[PDB]
Amino acid sequence: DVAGAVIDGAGLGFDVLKTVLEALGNVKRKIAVGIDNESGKTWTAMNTYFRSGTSDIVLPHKVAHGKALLYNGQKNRGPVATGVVGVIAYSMSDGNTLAVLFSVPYDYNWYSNWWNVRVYKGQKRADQRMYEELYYHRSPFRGDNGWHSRGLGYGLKSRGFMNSSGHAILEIHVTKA
Ligand SMILES: CCCCCC(=O)OC[C@H](COP(=O)(O)OCC[N+](C)(C)C)OC(=O)CCCCC
Ligand SMILES: CCCCCC(=O)OC[C@H](COP(=O)(O)OCC[N+](C)(C)C)OC(=O)CCCCC
Ligand SMILES: CCCCCC(=O)OC[C@H](COP(=O)(O)OCC[N+](C)(C)C)OC(=O)CCCCC
Ligand SMILES: CCCCCC(=O)OC[C@H](COP(=O)(O)OCC[N+](C)(C)C)OC(=O)CCCCC
Ligand SMILES: CCCCCC(=O)OC[C@H](COP(=O)(O)OCC[N+](C)(C)C)OC(=O)CCCCC
Ligand SMILES: C[N+](C)(C)CCOP(=O)(O)O
Ligand SMILES: C[N+](C)(C)CCOP(=O)(O)O
Repeated sequence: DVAGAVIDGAGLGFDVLKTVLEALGNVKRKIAVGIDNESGKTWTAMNTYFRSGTSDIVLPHKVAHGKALLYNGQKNRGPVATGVVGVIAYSMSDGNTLAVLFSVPYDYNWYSNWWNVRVYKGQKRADQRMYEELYYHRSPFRGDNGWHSRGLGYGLKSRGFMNSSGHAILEIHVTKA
């Protein structure tokens, strides 16, 4: 149950993500991400685009149906007042891209936690424009300590949870609609 591994999908829960979050170190802003693939498709990691922050974890490369991936990120390790903000992109085996936004800001006087999950047509690496789409234009969810669900199209739906603090957990399930 470490960042960079896959686990059985039915084992994903808050306690796994707490474990990942604590293993990372006590840095001011950090995130543990788990995504359960119950999509019927095999996922292959492309990349993570960091608008803010970094990770030392390799995205789990192959995520079969029935598996969840574990991942983490953290703020820049230097003295800069920035958070951990980015997009994960996986290529799904029927030809499209699963994109996951996380935003864990440095300053909660001006910003809040957000996430999003969307399917893009074709095979699309995460980048600044994708980040701007998911953050500004494609109706992200609040990291509000509540669950949110939405249809993705493509025969898929998502349900996920993000907490509100700078030590963030993000749990997402992708299932067949
Ligand atoms: C584009 C490089 C120039 C520096 C701006 C930048 O990267 O954002 C830095 C900072 C860090 O943002 P961060 O906490 O990492 O992420 C939350 C903000 N978003 C999600 C928009 C990036 O956010 C700000 O713009 C500070 C200005 C405060 C105006 C109220
Ligand atoms: C385009 C930059 C200025 C307006 C952007 C914006 O939507 O501000 C978000 C602000 C709230 O930003 P938020 O992260 O909730 O709070 C900033 C933190 N405070 C409230 C302490 C300033 O408005 C709302 O209350 C509802 C918006 C939610 C969906 C668009
Ligand atoms: C009513 C369903 C919207 C989501 C499911 C879907 O059919 O997604 C297809 C596509 C997946 O996104 P993408 O691959 O980026 O294609 C839409 C953008 N264009 C038309 C430029 C290629 O999104 C759309 O065409 C409309 C939603 C995008 C507007 C926010
Ligand atoms: C008087 C300039 C105020 C700048 C607004 C700000 O605080 O940051 C918003 C933006 C948020 O970054 P991002 O979410 O990446 O969106 C960048 C591109 N836009 C704004 C078009 C979506 O960061 C910037 O690129 C402005 C940097 C000006 C620094 C002198
Ligand atoms: C006076 C109301 C507008 C400014 C305050 C606000 O709405 O919170 C906006 C924003 C929080 O914006 P953002 O994270 O872009 O919006 C959250 C909603 N989403 C995630 C959908 C974009 O923080 C800022 O950059 C303030 C800059 C002051 C210039 C007057
Ligand atoms: C951009 N960087 C990651 C190389 C340096 C720090 O940038 P930021 O964290 O101040 O945006
Ligand atoms: C508030 N904002 C200017 C940073 C977001 C709007 O930018 P844009 O994505 O419409 O170019």
